[PDB]
Amino acid sequence: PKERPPLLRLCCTELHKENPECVCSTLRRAAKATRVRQGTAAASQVQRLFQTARHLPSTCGFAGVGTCPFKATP
Amino acid sequence: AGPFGPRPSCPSEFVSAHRLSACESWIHSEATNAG
Ligand SMILES: [Cl-]
Ligand SMILES: [Cl-]
Ligand SMILES: [Cl-]
Ligand code: NA
Ligand code: NA
Ligand code: NA
Repeated sequence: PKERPPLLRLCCTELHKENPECVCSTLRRAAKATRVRQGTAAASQVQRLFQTARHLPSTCGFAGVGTCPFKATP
Repeated sequence: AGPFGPRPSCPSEFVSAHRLSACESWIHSEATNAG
């Protein structure tokens, strides 16, 4: 299908509730929350977790933002 | 910048956006696909 997965579309709707200059900070907070709640510790999983979050503005048509910059993972 | 500008409050926007709960589920789903 050319439409995106429904869960990704719901995520994009939620992101659109924020200002562009808040998106990367809130996605970092979301990534830390998932990492901690789900106890994700395998190195490749942790890296992919934070990378996925940083790319969501570009997965979600936030043209002004682009990809969020890398920040060292806690 | 002024006292009556838009003045975004990112933590308030985060909670108003359900803490991006759908993005959290998506991020989790992608993370466990690693390797
Ligand atoms: Cl979108
Ligand atoms: Cl925040
Ligand atoms: Cl989750
Ligand atoms: Na939180
Ligand atoms: Na490891
Ligand atoms: Na995918």
